[PDB]
Amino acid sequence: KRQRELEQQMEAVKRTQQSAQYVEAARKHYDAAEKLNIPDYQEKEDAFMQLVPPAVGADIMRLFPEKSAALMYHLGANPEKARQLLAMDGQSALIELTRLSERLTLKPRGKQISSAPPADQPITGDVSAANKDAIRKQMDAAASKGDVETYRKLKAKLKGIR
Amino acid sequence: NRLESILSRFDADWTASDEARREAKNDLFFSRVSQWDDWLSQYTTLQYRGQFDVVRPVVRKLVSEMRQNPIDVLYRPKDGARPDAADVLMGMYRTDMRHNTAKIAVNIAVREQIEAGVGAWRLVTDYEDQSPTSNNQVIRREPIHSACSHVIWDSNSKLMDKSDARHCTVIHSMSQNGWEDFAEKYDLDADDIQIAEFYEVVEKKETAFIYQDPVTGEPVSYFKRDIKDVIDDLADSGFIKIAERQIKRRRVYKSIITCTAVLKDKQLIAGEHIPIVPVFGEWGFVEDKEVYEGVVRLTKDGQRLRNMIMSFNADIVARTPKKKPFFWPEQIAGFEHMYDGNDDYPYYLLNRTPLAYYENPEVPQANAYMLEAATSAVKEVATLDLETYVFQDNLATAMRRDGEIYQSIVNDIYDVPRNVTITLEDGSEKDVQLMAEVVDLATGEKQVLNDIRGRYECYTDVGPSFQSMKQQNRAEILELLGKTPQGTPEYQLLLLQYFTLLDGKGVEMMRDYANKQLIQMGVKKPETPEEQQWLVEAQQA
Amino acid sequence: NRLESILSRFDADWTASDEARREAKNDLFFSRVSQWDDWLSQYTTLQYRGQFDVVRPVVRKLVSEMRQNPIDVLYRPKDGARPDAADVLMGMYRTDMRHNTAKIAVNIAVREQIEAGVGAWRLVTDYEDQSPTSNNQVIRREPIHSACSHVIWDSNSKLMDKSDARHCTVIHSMSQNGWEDFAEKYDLDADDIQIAEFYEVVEKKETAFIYQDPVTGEPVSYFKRDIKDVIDDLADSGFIKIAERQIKRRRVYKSIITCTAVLKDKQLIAGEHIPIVPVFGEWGFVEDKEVYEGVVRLTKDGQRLRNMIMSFNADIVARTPKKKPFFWPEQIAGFEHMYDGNDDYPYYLLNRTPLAYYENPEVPQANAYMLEAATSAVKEVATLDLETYVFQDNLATAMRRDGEIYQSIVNDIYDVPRNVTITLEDGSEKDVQLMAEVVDLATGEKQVLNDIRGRYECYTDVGPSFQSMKQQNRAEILELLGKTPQGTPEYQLLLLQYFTLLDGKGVEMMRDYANKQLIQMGVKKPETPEEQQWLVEAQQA
Repeated sequence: KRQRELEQQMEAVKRTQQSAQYVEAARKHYDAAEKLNIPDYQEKEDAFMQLVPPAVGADIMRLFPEKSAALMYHLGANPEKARQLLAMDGQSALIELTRLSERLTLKPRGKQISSAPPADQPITGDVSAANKDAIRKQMDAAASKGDVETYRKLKAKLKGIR
Repeated sequence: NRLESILSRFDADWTASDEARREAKNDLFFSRVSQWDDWLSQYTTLQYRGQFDVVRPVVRKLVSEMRQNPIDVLYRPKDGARPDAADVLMGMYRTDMRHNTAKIAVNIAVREQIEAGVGAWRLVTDYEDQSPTSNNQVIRREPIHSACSHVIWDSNSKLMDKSDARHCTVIHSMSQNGWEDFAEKYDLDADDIQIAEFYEVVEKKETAFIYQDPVTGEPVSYFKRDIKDVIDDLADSGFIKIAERQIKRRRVYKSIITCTAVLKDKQLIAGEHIPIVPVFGEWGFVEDKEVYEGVVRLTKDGQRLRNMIMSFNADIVARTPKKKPFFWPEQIAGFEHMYDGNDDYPYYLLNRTPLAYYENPEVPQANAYMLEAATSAVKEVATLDLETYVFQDNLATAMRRDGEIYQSIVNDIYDVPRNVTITLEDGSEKDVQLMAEVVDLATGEKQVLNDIRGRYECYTDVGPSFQSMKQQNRAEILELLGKTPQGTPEYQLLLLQYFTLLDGKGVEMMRDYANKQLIQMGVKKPETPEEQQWLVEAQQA
Repeated sequence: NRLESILSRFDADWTASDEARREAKNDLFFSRVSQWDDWLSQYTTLQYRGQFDVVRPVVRKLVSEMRQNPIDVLYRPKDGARPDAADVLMGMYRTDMRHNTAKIAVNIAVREQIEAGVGAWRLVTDYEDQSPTSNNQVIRREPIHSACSHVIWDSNSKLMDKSDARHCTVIHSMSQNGWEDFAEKYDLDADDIQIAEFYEVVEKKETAFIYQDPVTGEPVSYFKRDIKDVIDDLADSGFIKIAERQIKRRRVYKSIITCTAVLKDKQLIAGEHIPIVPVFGEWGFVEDKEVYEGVVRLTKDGQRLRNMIMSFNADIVARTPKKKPFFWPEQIAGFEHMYDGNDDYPYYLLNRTPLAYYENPEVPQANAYMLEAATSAVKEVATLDLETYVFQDNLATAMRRDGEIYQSIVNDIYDVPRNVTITLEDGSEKDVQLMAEVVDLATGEKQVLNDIRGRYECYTDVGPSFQSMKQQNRAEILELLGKTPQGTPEYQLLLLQYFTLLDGKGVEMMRDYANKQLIQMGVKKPETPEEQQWLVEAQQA
């Protein structure tokens, strides 16, 4: 809803360049927040810009729009460290803010190939001894029907396998 | 050289399966031709022979049992593909199940499974909308009568689906015209009648020698030659060797072979998996032999007992009740015209020289006992569960395997933009066009429609049928209304749902009114604009 | 030197388990080939060989009873592990149970358990989503058909789970060409065919010489050489010796040997436990030997008795009812065309020199009580409890060991960040990354989310099924509504709970409306932003 009211504010202003750049920076802010989808942050950023001068928040928008969400979450969630960063000078405050934004890191896609692939091998049987017994039983069946030629060929096949 | 290797493999599988083969031939001859075998024919003495079977009612009630519990196959969306493509694939699967030939194949195969154990229909594909312009193909299933006689599975495979098999043969004893048309619908008609279709799966197995680097490790060293091509690259890389994943590529091939002469077709392009899918009874290995069982042998022994006792009783009946006497030829030397049976004389005349008779056979009166002894055998050795679980769960396995084979065929076929009708759940048919993308709205970037082109897992969920679940829901909500105070909105909401769950042609207008109202107080979401206008005109009131 | 040691151990185990193997295979041959043992065909007088068994209905009832008793395996998060990782691990176990291969393996194991006593299926893992880019793998379970002879457990082990067993072999057969191709797939070929897959569990047994200081005791002097290295330190430490905690490191190893020739594979690593998990019937030790039972021994005796008495019946019936006379050849010296059976004359002739006949065997009618007594015994001694408690509790122990090996192997494989779908309770599928290294925004730590790798112990709770719990909850709550005054908020709360607890596609509209309502007055917490908006919109109203 806060994004919607800021959209209403941009439309009211449009109906200035600094406010524009600030509001697209805030739109990338909201895109990053929606990627995060942290609900308690929604109060965190606005309480932050209540605590800090609007110029500081605007510079945070400009220098890094999407990293702004993370840093304002850190500072609102920890208002004490936000107060100490406010007290200490602005340029080194930007240094600390950039260091904290880099502290969270991003896109760590080093390697995802494998981890000790074990001996994942299957097993197989062709039932050859069962095939010997099978030849024996076709021999038995051919004996019954008097199929002499098949009987003798089966006998030869049986005697050939050891 | 290929012919003799194929023949050797076929002969090996033939010998390996020959026991179950002869046994199933015996079973089918029992259950389809005559209940009496030669074994009893030599070991018997009665003369007037009659078989009054009672197995066929049993198999009818069984097949009814398999009919009353429909089995549905689902498609797991894998590779992160959208669930809707899987939904569409299930739609094609259902619209291919609703076709008449689908029931024909299913019923024939299941009936043969109940009697023999294996019915094993085969998938087929063909051209539709016969015209040179199009090349779209559909996928059907062809049942195999006496499949145990004309389906030869690979002996090495040890699977329910026999999908472990790399090959399988299908013999075809063809007449002269049979050979002619059988060949011509596929190949040349020159004749060398036992013809066969040796199906076969080729596969490509390698090592692929995956490598890793400071950057993410792309596939390196796909083959053995590749290592000899990267001798410096294997050593200079940040990571030398991590894994040796044996990726495999497999392809099925169909060959038309003949017993005497050379094969008529070498290999043929047809899908990815074997169109043949088997169905099994309670099947396993017992000292390493393929054994599958049905309901023919046990009920068969019972039937043999019952038929032999009834034929024995009939042999008892098949005789004249009149007594046959014993006397000398000189004892009736004067009286031969009387003892003929064609006349009735007052008194029996005998010369000077009180006689014996021939003892006609009599019922033991014990035959009753054994009669139902048999009866009981045949009518509850088979059954009694609510279903013979092994039969339908083997059927479910066959369904799912048919699912993967059908999915593979569809993936191998459906690329060209096509329009197909989807049979949704509740049998709601619907026409869904497959692809040709149509320019995107958000980006104008093709975005091929549906694109069932992918890789999904097929899985069945046997249980409550749609009709069964809807009837249960109707009964449940009826009980709810029976135990619900009136006036509360829940009462009327359940009323409307109940009218929604009813039948068609009868209560269609009340159901439509219920749907309209359900949408109008907002419980039911609108799917078509008329319902949206109804919602807005209701809410403004 | 290794091969003959392996062979000696295998032969010792084979000799130890020979009696169990032969009795189990005898029971299978009875149940699966012919119920008539060789002694029966020896000790018999019959001519009709019919097989009227009743074992199959009883086996069907038992297997149905086990099927209707689902078993879940749970993983205790040990060493202070998060409950979420354990929950995901049960989701993994669920999503590997519902696969058709696992269920089929379970069915085969249990049916051959109720038959012989042992099913002892086989785990397996393999590369999944075949591509050299990745190396991710899944784990499957395949059954061991006739495992009583193809699986040889360690003789020295004395567990139900055989975790004491450090070795077990798998028996296969090869043809010649089968031998060369099996070698080619794995190893080199030495021409000769029975194979053995002798597995190994080796362990490092040490004492670690745990040493303490004024500070908390860290592990010091892990080895005996270490003590020799700290001879000055042990006299320098505040405490010289307190305990000898025997820390151990064990690994399962895989080897392929053959009977005559040398082993094919020396050493291979796959997991840390033996994947083979066995199932047993009434198992125990009878005078210091492993014994496992089934429902086939006494029932086999009774079935043999029934079959032989019914064969008596059939053989008694199986002859001509006509009576065979005995007489001198001269008694009918002229009249031979009378006594043929080919014609029926009004009377029959006898010369000067009232005749004898052949005694026909007759049914005692005393057979009855034998038949029905044997029938009742074979139906009753087998089953009837609500379940054969030994069988399902043994199955529960088997599930526990199977899940143990599952946790071991999954810990052994799933170290790579992978994306796996979770089958939660009620089969709810959902796809989640393995660790999901995404960094905290409130803390800033990497905090891989699940990181399933750890050490969890298995514990199974057989009992109220989730569908069973749902149905009984529905019954209870509908009774409550029947005995509850209306109007009270608890009445409507129970109503909404019931509609939520109902089935899916049937009543999804009432269930969704009920969840909406329950979130709106705040009984249940909102879960998706529409629910929170609904709750706040109701609250402001």
